[PDB]
Amino acid sequence: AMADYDTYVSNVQINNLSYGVYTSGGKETQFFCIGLKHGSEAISINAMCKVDVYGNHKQGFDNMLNTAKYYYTTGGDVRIYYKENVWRDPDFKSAFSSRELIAITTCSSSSYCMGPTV
Amino acid sequence: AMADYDTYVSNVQINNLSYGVYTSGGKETQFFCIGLKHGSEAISINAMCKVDVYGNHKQGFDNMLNTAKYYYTTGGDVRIYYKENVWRDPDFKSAFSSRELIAITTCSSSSYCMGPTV
Amino acid sequence: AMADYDTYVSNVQINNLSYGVYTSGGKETQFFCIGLKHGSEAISINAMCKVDVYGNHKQGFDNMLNTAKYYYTTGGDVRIYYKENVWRDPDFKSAFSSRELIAITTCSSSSYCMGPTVTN
Amino acid sequence: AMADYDTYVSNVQINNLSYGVYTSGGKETQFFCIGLKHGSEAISINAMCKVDVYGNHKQGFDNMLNTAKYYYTTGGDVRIYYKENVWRDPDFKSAFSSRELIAITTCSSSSYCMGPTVT
Amino acid sequence: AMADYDTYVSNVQINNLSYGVYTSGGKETQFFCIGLKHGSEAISINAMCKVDVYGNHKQGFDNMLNTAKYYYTTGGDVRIYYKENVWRDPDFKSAFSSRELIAITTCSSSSYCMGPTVTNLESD
Ligand SMILES: O=C(CO)N[C@H]1[C@H]([C@H](O)[C@H](O)CO)O[C@@](O[C@H]2[C@@H](O)[C@@H](CO)O[C@@H](O[C@H]3[C@H](O)[C@@H](O)[C@@H](O)O[C@@H]3CO)[C@@H]2O)(C(=O)O)C[C@@H]1O
Ligand SMILES: O=C(CO)N[C@H]1[C@H]([C@H](O)[C@H](O)CO)O[C@@](O[C@H]2[C@@H](O)[C@@H](CO)O[C@@H](O[C@H]3[C@H](O)[C@@H](O)[C@@H](O)O[C@@H]3CO)[C@@H]2O)(C(=O)O)C[C@@H]1O
Ligand SMILES: O=C(CO)N[C@H]1[C@H]([C@H](O)[C@H](O)CO)O[C@@](O)(C(=O)O)C[C@@H]1O
Ligand SMILES: O=C(CO)N[C@H]1[C@H]([C@H](O)[C@H](O)CO)O[C@@](O)(C(=O)O)C[C@@H]1O
Repeated sequence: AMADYDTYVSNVQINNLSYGVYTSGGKETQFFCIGLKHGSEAISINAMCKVDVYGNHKQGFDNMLNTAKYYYTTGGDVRIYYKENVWRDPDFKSAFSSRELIAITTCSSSSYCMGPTV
Repeated sequence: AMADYDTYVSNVQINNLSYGVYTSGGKETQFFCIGLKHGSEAISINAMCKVDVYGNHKQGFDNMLNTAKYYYTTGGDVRIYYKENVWRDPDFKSAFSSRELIAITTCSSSSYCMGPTV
Repeated sequence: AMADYDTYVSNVQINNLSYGVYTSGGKETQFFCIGLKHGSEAISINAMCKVDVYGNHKQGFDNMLNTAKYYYTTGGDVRIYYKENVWRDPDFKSAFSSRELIAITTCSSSSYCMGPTVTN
Repeated sequence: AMADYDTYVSNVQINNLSYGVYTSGGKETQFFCIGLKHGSEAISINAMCKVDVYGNHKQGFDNMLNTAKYYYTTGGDVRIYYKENVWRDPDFKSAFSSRELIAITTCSSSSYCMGPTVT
Repeated sequence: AMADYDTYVSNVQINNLSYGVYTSGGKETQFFCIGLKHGSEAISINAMCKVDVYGNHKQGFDNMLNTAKYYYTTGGDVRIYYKENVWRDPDFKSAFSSRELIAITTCSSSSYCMGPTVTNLESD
């Protein structure tokens, strides 16, 4: 199976964004975080972030930000692939999330979104 | 004829998108994939991907991604040029596709799309 | 708490935007500034800027600019994190403010915007 | 006159777009090409292209691509400046065009588009 | 005052746009130019341009271009800051403009635009 693709939430919408600059662990960073909803259904797995110079995958900062902004605009249904327990700066984790954003795929129906499933 | 332009599907719409980050073969990659339909019906040649650091043509990652996102937004009729049997990571090809995305051109009628045909 | 995240204004709208190029302190700069409203409420904390080659955080100029431009388009409610007393160029500070823009987050309700809320 | 601004078509609309990656003449390239509307015909005429690593002007690939995509989206009237007899890869010329895209300007009326004119 | 911010036109709309490539002085350049109107009126100062590798401020080509395109799309009211007598190739000036685009700011009402204004009637 694809490494780091085992943990996802499907058929969600990106209903909030954050983008900022921040000194973390003595380094200058950019970060963004997405906030999720699932229609009217309460979702607790509701925030995932990406940092330009930290994380399991530093690549794709701008492209992932632009992709997240796109789905915030459309309100379309997506699947979010993420990794738990990544961010080690405790101030950041408490403010935003511990989760790293890995991938965003679209859902064309209540069952199907692109990408691997477990 | 133009090398790598002999294999295409016409009058399709990009009805799904994936963008992600992924370690493949020891390298840190970005990828995106496009999902297709043929008007009202499915097409089983229905996914094609591009990878920033692997493939026959590594250039144009951002421009191809932006172009794919554009036609996902418009739902316009397009022709997709692609190359067979490119992606060799078995987990990636199982989840997404073996095909490398080469070009996207528009169709201005049910019988005409820009670019070369066989 | 997150350094430089203790000062913010919530549930505002970006109702004006400036982008330009400018020589400041002997250096060629780009800058942008956002202007804020909060409905019809009188606000005084109403402008914040980012400069490509000066500031506490020089990274993220383009991304912050495009983010600011997006919310100017939507008119949606946002929270603005900023830092006081950054820009020293007297002409620039007089035209805009001294404040450096640190982050922009969205507000999905009257009571929620993303990001930390703890203060000093 | 401005060099490479002598040849143009005015008050046209872009009705097709192509973007791809392609090996030409031993080099990896990106290209895009625009097609122009002719009456109610589906088939475009007067296609023009730009290539990232070849041409008289290699700069501005991404900006020109995004400009062309913009006017394809709006369908607005534009003036297109181009150069004839540029692309020499026979396969590319046959599939797309020999013309290199130089500039795109808007037309605010049937009688005015920005940029220089020739008589 | 802010250097290069003393000449501007306020409450205009960007109603035309040009982008192109051009060889000048042995350098390959990009440029763009904006055309302006003041509501239903034509104005005197109605065009200004930016060039990626010439001018008083070479930085910010892409960000200025994107910003100009945005306001051409929205048709919103803006203030344009510009500098006179920058482009001194007469065939470019005849074709497009002699003025260099310095900044674009918004006008949220007919009475307010963001950005510096001159000190007084004589710009002392
Ligand atoms: O074989 C390949 C491998 O690259 N490409 C050909 C491609 C594929 O065989 C199909 O897309 C697979 O479903 O088919 C091409 O020709 C198509 C195309 O012209 C489409 C346009 O809508 O029509 C397909 O014909 C339809 C037909 O019009 C329908 O009436 C009905 O008969 O079903 C067929 C199948 O959909 C043509 O087959 C293509 O360009 O997509 C040629 C490619 O060389
Ligand atoms: O205001 C602008 C807008 O572009 N630019 C000015 C720039 C910024 O205000 C700062 O870089 C933001 O952090 O400040 C310039 O001036 C500086 C510079 O002269 C340095 C020299 O070391 O001093 C900075 O002032 C120091 C001060 O001397 C110390 O006492 C210190 O502890 O406080 C300040 C910084 O807070 C001056 O601000 C610059 O060149 O960087 C001028 C720019 O025009
Ligand atoms: O399939 C993918 C997707 O990124 N990448 C594979 C990659 C591509 O399939 C190949 O490079 C494309 O030509 O092949 C590898 O053998 C390699 O070049 O190291 C392994 C790598 O995992
Ligand atoms: O036609 C194309 C399309 O990229 N490129 C050709 C390229 C262009 O036509 C030429 O560079 C345009 O000025 O000419 C070549 O002779 C070359 O410069 O090596 C061959 C190359 O295949």
